Amino acid sequence: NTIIDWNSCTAEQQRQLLMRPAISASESITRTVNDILDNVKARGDEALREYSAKFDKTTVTALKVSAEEIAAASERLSDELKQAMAVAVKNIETFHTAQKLPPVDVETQPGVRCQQVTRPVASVGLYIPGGSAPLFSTVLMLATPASIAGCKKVVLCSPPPIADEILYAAQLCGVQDVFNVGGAQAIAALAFGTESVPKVDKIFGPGNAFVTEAKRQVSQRLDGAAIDMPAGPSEVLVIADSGATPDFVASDLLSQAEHGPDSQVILLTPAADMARRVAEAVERQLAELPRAETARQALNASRLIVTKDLAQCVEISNQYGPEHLIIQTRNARELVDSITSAGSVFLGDWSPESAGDYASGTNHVLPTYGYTATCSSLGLADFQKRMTVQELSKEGFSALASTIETLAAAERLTAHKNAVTLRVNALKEQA
Amino acid sequence: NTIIDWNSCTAEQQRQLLMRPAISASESITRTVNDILDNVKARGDEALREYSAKFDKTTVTALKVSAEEIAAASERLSDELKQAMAVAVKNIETFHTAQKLPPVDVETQPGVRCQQVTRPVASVGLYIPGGSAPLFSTVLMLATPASIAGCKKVVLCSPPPIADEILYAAQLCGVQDVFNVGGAQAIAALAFGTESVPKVDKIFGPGNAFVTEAKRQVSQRLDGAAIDMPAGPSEVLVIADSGATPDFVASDLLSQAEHGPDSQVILLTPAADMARRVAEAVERQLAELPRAETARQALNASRLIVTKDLAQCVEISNQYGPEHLIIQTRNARELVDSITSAGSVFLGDWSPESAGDYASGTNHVLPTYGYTATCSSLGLADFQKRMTVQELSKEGFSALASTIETLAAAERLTAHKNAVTLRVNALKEQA
Repeated sequence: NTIIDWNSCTAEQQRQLLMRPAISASESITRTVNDILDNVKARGDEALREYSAKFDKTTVTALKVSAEEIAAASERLSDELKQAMAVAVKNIETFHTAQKLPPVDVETQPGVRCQQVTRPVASVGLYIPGGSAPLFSTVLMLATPASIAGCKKVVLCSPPPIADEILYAAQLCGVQDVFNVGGAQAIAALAFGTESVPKVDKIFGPGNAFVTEAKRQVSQRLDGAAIDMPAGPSEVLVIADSGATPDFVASDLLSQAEHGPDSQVILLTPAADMARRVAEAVERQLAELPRAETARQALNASRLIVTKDLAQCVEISNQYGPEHLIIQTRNARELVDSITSAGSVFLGDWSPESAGDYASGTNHVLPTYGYTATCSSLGLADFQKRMTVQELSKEGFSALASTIETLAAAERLTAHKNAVTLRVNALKEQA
Repeated sequence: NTIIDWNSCTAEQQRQLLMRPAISASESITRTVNDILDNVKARGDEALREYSAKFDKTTVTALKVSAEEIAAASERLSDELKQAMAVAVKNIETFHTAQKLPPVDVETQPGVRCQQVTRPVASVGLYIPGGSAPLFSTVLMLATPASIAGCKKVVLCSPPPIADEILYAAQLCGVQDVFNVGGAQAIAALAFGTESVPKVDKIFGPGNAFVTEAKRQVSQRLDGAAIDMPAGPSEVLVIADSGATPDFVASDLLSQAEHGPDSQVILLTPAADMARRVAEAVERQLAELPRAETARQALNASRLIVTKDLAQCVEISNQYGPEHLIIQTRNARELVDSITSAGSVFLGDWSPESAGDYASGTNHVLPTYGYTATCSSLGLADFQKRMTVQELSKEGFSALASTIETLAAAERLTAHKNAVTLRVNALKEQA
């Protein structure tokens, strides 16, 4: 609860206020993660079961959860929960289906036909964390687009025992195989494959430090697999004007704060009275949270910044590029065209972060830690690839032949040039 | 050494024929490059000039190429060459402009508006190698989509002295700044920024072992920059049936072979007679190449494979996922629907690889070394980001509230749930 007046700040203080946590990729975390990966690649299920005996100690037998276990889990859930997941899946499906790239098919010049088509990533592995609270919503976010893309194989790993909600979500979204393996070992299992877990082309979904280091390592190994995106501390940046409701602002700052102790929570507002009221609201609301140590920790790094005007709020946000940008201003919609970097944007007073995290239809797997500079929100595109196709007719080729010969010759690529000459001469003979 | 009959091979030999040689990198190069990157970030232009002094005959002075130097270079080029580059850029521009994503704007349910909009990557840097032969075509392939995407800053680095062709291509495509810096130092200057070189968000363009290692390193450093794609040996796979012309097939195999000594060159054909005729044509054409040493080297790893039929050719190619796929068969277009993995596909007798490398309009920067499994041909998308936006109206929020509360409660994310309750209660108070 200490308001920062942006324009009273020296230039240095301003730079420091927008910095992100320095990375602490423990050489021990990298060492442990590397031994885990090598071990899993070298010994498969044997190594997996060993880690099962140590960590979380659940003594796994069959890595694959059976259809019977999934059916039993599904029967235990309430109809209220099942129906809410269905609303969410429907909206997530609607939004992601609308992302299908329309056909690209054009003749750049007569007889020179260029196309861009799409093909699904053949095999994808989804990761879901464990813990006492089940993060089943991520299953909906990952499995739905994979399904829409037409991915042939879709599997999922989560630390055992896997919660009923996660099993039901997986079945609901067509996940084919669910495996009792978590952490770095799960990522290694998906990247290299084992006797039970298939080697997949791409791995999706965030996790703890070990999971993050694992996804990092396998993405760089030739014998590994591609990953959806780099990771880092999560972030929320709320822009609030004088007409905002302090409790609504506070509720979103706390929604982000409970995500993890390293979460970055930032408010930008042109009114000191708004910052003060939000600070008070945050304090009152925090007092009502039962599991609040995580949020309390994240709030230690929060910044409630008073700017001189809305223009400065936009300028600061664009420089930062927040994972989640929440615009609680009376002209939110009008500001969208000016936002140049953010993972997901929430507009107005009735678009809580919670709406996007669970059921509006947008994806909650987003770039953070500054990766918004070049990465996008997870979407259909991440489960597919663009393939180029071209066909030149005799006429098209003939019209472009001299141009190609000239360019190849200037680059001194003789074989490239001769590929054209051979064809030009064959066409002359047949004319 | 000559013709491989696929079905005569053992299952193990078949798997080996589709493998890619694996080579990573020497500790020596990794060290050398890490030191260059650290020195450039720490000491800027001073470090760049020190590097230049050690390698160039004449130490670099102005790091930025002047408008005058660019103008003098343009004046020396022939009208023929300038006209050829204009045709190429026009076609590249047409195909890439056709890749613009249409608007994604949908109400998943009444009052719940979700959109996906695009924003450009703000600053991009392009790297172009030097050498005796000017590889200026890559400038057209990179700078054109950057312009279409609306990237605010587009700069280029190339080892001095930079050939007139590269300078003209840069100016033609709107590159703002061109810098006299090459190798790993250039990659570091773009990734970190120096007094003269702007720090860019993403770096495009392939290069030698040092450039490749520098791109790998900066892509993994939080203080670095993103890169277009991982690198590796290039590849061509031609599927040819009995109606193909041996010299045309051979010309495309040699076009790829001259790209580099590590290029993978593969022919799949149902006809042993075709394979023999192609092998002979390759030998005869190779003899006419001025500087055939690189092509000869790549050809030692070539595989001319005879299959049972075209369906088997498709099965093999799909398992491999070639960078470039050339289909010289009667019904080439019909086979495309069954192709599941390939960077760029060329159809029929008049679609030489050279056409796509230079002027049909498709991009020649493509995934290889197996990255076709999840990566796409470079396109407009690589110069931009997808950003999602959502706005719920009072009505839309009210209709979705219970669903969000249910899901948040099930995940035990109390703040996420309270964010909803606070708004529901505010609305009741209002009416």
